[PDB]
Amino acid sequence: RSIIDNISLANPGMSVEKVIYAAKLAGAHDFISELREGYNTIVGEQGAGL
Amino acid sequence: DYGLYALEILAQYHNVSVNPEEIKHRFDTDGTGLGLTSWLLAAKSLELKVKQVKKTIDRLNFISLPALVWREDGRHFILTKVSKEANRYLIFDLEQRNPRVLEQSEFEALYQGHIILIASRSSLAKFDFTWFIPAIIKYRKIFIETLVVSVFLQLFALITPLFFQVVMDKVLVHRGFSTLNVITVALSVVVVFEIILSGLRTYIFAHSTSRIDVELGAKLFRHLLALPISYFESRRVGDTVARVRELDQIRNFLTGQALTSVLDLLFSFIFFAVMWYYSPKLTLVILFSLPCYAAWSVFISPILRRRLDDKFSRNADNQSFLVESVTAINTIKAMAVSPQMTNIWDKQLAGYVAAGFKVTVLATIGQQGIQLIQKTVMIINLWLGAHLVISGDLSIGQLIAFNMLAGQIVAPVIRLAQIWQDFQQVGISVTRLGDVLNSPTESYHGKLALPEINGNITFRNIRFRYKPDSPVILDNINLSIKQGEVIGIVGRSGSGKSTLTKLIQRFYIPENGQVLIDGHDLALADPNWLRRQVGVVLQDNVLLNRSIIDNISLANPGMSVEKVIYAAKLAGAHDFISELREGYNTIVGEQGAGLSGGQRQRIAIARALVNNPKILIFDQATSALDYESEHIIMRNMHKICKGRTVIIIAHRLSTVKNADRIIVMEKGKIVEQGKHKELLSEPESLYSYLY
Amino acid sequence: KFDFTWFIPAIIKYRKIFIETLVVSVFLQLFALITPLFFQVVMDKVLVHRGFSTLNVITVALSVVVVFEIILSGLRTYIFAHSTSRIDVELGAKLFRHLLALPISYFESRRVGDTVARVRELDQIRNFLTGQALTSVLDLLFSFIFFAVMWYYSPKLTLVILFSLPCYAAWSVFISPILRRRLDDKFSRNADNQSFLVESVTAINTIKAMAVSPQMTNIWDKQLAGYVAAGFKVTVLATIGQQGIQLIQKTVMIINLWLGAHLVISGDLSIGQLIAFNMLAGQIVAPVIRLAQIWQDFQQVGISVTRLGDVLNSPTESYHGKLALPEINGNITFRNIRFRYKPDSPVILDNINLSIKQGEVIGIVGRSGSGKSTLTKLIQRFYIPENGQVLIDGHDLALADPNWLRRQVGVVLQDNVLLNRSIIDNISLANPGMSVEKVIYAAKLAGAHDFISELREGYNTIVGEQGAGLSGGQRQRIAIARALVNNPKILIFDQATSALDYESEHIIMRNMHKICKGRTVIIIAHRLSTVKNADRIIVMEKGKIVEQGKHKELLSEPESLYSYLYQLQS
Amino acid sequence: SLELKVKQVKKTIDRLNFISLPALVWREDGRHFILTKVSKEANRYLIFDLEQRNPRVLEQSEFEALYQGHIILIASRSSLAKFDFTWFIPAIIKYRK
Amino acid sequence: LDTPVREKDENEFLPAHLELIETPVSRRPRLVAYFIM
Amino acid sequence: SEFLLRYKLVWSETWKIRKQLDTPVREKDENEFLPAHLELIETPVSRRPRLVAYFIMGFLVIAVILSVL
Ligand SMILES: Nc1ncnc2c1ncn2[C@@H]1O[C@H](COP(=O)(O)OP(=O)(O)OP(=O)(O)O)[C@@H](O)[C@H]1O
Ligand SMILES: Nc1ncnc2c1ncn2[C@@H]1O[C@H](COP(=O)(O)OP(=O)(O)OP(=O)(O)O)[C@@H](O)[C@H]1O
Ligand SMILES: [Mg+2]
Ligand SMILES: [Mg+2]
Repeated sequence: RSIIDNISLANPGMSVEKVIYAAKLAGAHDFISELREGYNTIVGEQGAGL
Repeated sequence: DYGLYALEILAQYHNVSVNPEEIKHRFDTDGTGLGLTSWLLAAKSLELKVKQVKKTIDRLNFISLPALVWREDGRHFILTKVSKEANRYLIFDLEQRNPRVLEQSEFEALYQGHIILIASRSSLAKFDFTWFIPAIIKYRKIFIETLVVSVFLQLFALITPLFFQVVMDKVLVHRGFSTLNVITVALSVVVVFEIILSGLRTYIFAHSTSRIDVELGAKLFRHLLALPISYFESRRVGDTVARVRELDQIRNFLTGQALTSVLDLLFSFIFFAVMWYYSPKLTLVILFSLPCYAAWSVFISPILRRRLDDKFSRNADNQSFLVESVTAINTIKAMAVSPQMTNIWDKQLAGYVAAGFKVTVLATIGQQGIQLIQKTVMIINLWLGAHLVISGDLSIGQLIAFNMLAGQIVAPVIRLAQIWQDFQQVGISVTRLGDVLNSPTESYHGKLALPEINGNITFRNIRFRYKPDSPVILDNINLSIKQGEVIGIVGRSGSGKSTLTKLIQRFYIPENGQVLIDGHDLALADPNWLRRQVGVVLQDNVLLNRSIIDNISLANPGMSVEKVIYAAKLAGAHDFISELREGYNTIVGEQGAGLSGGQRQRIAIARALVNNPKILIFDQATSALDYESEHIIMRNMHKICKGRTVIIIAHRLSTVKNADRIIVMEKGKIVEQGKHKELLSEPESLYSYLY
Repeated sequence: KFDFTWFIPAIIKYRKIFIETLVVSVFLQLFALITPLFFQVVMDKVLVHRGFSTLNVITVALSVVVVFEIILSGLRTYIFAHSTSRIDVELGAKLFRHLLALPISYFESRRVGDTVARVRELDQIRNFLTGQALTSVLDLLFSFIFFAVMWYYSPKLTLVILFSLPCYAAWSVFISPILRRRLDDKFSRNADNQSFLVESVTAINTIKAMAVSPQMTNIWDKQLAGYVAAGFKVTVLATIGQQGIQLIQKTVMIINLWLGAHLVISGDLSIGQLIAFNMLAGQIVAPVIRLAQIWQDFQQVGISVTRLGDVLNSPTESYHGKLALPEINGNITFRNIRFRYKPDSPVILDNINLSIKQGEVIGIVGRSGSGKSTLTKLIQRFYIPENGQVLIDGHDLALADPNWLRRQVGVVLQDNVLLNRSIIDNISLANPGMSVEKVIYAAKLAGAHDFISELREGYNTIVGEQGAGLSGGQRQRIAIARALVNNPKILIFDQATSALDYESEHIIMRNMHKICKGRTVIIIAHRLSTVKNADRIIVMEKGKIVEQGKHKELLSEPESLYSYLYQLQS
Repeated sequence: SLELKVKQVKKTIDRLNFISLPALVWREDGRHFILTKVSKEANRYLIFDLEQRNPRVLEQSEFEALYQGHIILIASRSSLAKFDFTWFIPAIIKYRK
Repeated sequence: LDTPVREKDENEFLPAHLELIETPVSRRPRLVAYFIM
Repeated sequence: SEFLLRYKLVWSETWKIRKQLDTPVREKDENEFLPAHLELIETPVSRRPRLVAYFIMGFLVIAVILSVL
């Protein structure tokens, strides 16, 4: 799935700002912002693609 | 708007990401809210089945929740979690407040009787003949009805010559007056009913096919407006006009005597059974001529298709030539190219007429072939029927009925032969419509929608060329623009600053590197959304044939007129509009004919600024202007750039003197950056040389 | 007047081949009389006693005459189509010549798609003429030779048919006007649709510059719904026409059947004569169904001819041909010029009185919307002044040849549009056989050779649109070179330096001395830098010449509007 | 190869008034010239000599002395398929007689 | 029959209304069996 | 009505202009070398269709004469 959904797997209707705060808190926002698709790239396998 | 917020809540409940403003952009064209049909179009576009149905107060306990109720006269709300044996309903009001439980009496007071039901079903083919297959399936009831009507029409046409055989076999021989009268009146009644039935059949079929054509035209235009700019650049306007009018060709074919004739032809076995019953050795000739008809048709079809393809190529060339000549009639009349222009017109017209004549001669050869196949079978039918009536097992009235049955068999065949030209025209027209439709579009990823834009424009490692073989226009453009930054771009004529303007908005994609707006890459961003968030005054500066107020409010027609007054005052053209007789309601005409250069320049400036854009580009919005009108825009820039990232491209440096940064570009390379005095201080700089 | 009579002489032009078609056509009906007659012989001399060899003779003599009918009808319609396509080509050439001979005020008051639809009505006439339309009516007109044979069979049934025909005619006249009105409405809707489509695809750059796709989509959807609804009303009226023709045919056929059966059982008629009568009735009513199936095309052609007349009857301004006026110099004199774009429109130029001498590099400066382009359009024969007149070389322009002056005058307009051709041809649009070195000299003089040489194709690249495919300054330079490639006597540079940077403007200013070697040049430009070296500056505001004279003497007065613009530039 | 239909046909002295001009005449034994703008009732013909000089009007006797009887007519008709069996289809059409 | 085309026929042919109405029914669906018997 | 009268008047008025509206005769190899249009307009149909139609004419005529006399 996408990163925005993979992180928010517990609740898909939860807002984007919560995921943004979680990613900044986890130190994961920098590379995702540097990614070409941002929160749209797809994890192509169980953990592959990244 | 509330209904849009209700749609957003429903989408969140069904766990699909939406943007309310994007839905407002794509479905509130006339403004003043969404409405019912716009809401249903948006929900269908979100892959979310919805239906507006009337429901009783007690039937609301069996529907699946949530359900938005549409109030005609006022505000809406969304019912969810229906409670039984309590007379209480949990409704979320679209006014921003808590979900409230409403009691029975007030709900029955505040419920019109209709509701919208919502469900989600989550389990690009080329445009060919196969695209019409779902159109057949969607309108299946109408087509089944038409098939039944055609079968009954064939039954009436079959019962017509039984009376003839009776009259020539049992009434002509002995005597008869009462049976003659009965046959006459019954036949008159049955032919009247046959005529009425056929008329109703073709009326219903024409209506259904008209609906199909309207859907096809809407789809074609929707796909056409989403096509890239290089698409229109490689072709010409007349080519696309001819391609679109090929849909008019398809329609002019479709709602005629075309599909009814083939439906009658395919339902000829009812006739065939009766003719076989009359005589076995008189229907084998027809059953052998039908493959002869098929062989003649398949022999004549490809040559006629090739003739009509050539004819349409000539027609498209003539159309493009004519549109190009008419749309630039000012420069054509200004010089004396008209003899040459008429000469090339005569060349094209003679070619087109030759192609049409070469089409029609083959068409009439094909028609005469079908006529020959009919007539030889007719004469051998005469021969064999004469043998069978002078010998036995066949009577004279039976022969007459058989002959007329054969004639009614072959009349659809001759009608097909007559409209074979239109058959092949549709055969090439659907191909051309596919050629338009199969081209790749400016599609965007259907992922989660993007938020509003702050003016953070980053060009990174940009290498762009217009054509694959074209010389490189932008070499290594790397640049950063922040919010509220009044950037100016200057350079020589042809340096490539207009390419930067066309690369900010997604007119093209860079070959190497990328541009990011607010940290989001454009390689997959939605072009429609950014074009909504960015107001651009172009260099070509053409207008559209409507009123001035509508021309300014083309982006947002649902707003007030005082905003238009404000925008025209900032553009310095409110007074020049006011001293016109019609004011803002005057017709500007085609290509801005009714206004001069500077007037339509100010009109375009006001049109691109009347909205609320985050990025505001002026690509030589000043070059067509003059002094004492330039200075008005210069004075109004403090109000224009209030919070908007403004990028100004102009060869007149006085418009760039107050810019926060000035970027000199030459051969698509950025050589100098900084303020006006930071560049003019050095005399060896290109800015000083241009000064 | 191009109402409908333009075909009357031209048809006369091919009268010989047409009389040839008539000599064929009537005999075709004679062949169409041969086949049914044989039938009654088979039903009167073969079915009564016996027969095998006479039936052989009948079949052999019938196959050949049937084949001869088929080939003769094919050759007849081939000849008719070939000799009518020539009339079509004549009409097309006349239409395009008159279209290009029309004035500018004709074009500006209406759209492009309107004229496109008017010209495509000629294509509609083309599809009509080389079709199954005139052959069917020619067969119907010459089918009267059957009637005498009808009078040979029975008078009562012949009277039935001879009363059936006026029913056809009267009911067709009854149904014609409503179908014509609905097809006229459909044509108007189609013309509006073409206008919208052309103005939307031509301006696709501005349409997609903003995000306004959905409003155009909604407008197109409404227009398409209207057009297809009007077409569907036309279709249902054509359905009513065809069904009524069927009703008349079938009712008259029932009457014929009943009366013929009564006559045969009453004597004086035979079964072979009756079936021959039925065959003749079918073959004589077949043209009626044949024309009824294309009655909608007939009404569409009526509308198309009316609209071609609407185009062609507009007053043209091609030429006057008065005494063959000889070559002109830069002698331009305005006298009491009063002009309005529309009769109800406010006056633009009030009391313009100017005289330009030969070789005088004159520049005009004014406010936006003052009317500086009106002088540009009035030098040429684009418009006719409401009051007063202009004169070139002492000759009034109310009677001069527009094409002659506009080939003697070179102009760059405020908006520059090219054609979808090569640069070498776009610059040399006035004369395609003129040598390359002239274009090279013009491009060097206009400062346009450097980028063209730097272009990948050189003089071979194609302007992909009206002005797209290149830059704005490059397009302006190409337009300047196109204006300067000939040897014009009067040059008009209306905003010749608009989309050009300061370096290219300086290049043009340095080459301006080579530009004006004996040519009178009128420079319309807001930039005061490009008119500083002008021979005479003329300042106009609100359509009034308010300051005139040299640059320095006018700038010497601090209260002048020119001086005011001068410190506004700084 | 220039997309310019030409044909070498023999033409009588009087039939030259109905051909479309220009027309190059091919002299077997010597130099060529191009006739253009045929003049009626004047016995004069405007021919451009391929020797580099002015277009000259030649009188009837010398032209009939300097004309073999043949001419080349010129007209322009300005309105890559894969090599398959279909390439033989025009070959069938060209040799139709 | 002589009346022009107006809003009551304009609305039903607008393509959005076509898009909403799935499996559409014609204006005269029952007239077929009515006119047969 | 009056339109028939005006059509007859125009028809006669252009009927006196025959041999002045007609164009001079040219053979095939001469008239195919005309500008594309003029060639399209002054090419006669051919010598083949006229002779074929007249052959069918003669066949019918001699057949009728033989059948009657
Ligand atoms: N539509 C196009 N198709 C192909 N090439 C193009 C197109 N537009 C521009 N080019 C090429 O890119 C170059 C850059 O042109 P551009 O319009 O960006 O110039 P500019 O600096 O904005 O011009 P000016 O300031 O004079 O209007 C052109 O010189 C041309 O070679
Ligand atoms: N096609 C037209 N139809 C009607 N009125 C027009 C038309 N073109 C211009 N006008 C009116 O006439 C005025 C002057 O027209 P013109 O084109 O001569 O202006 P201009 O002085 O050249 O303009 P600018 O300096 O802005 O380039 C305009 O301000 C407008 O009010
Ligand atoms: Mg530019
Ligand atoms: Mg102007």
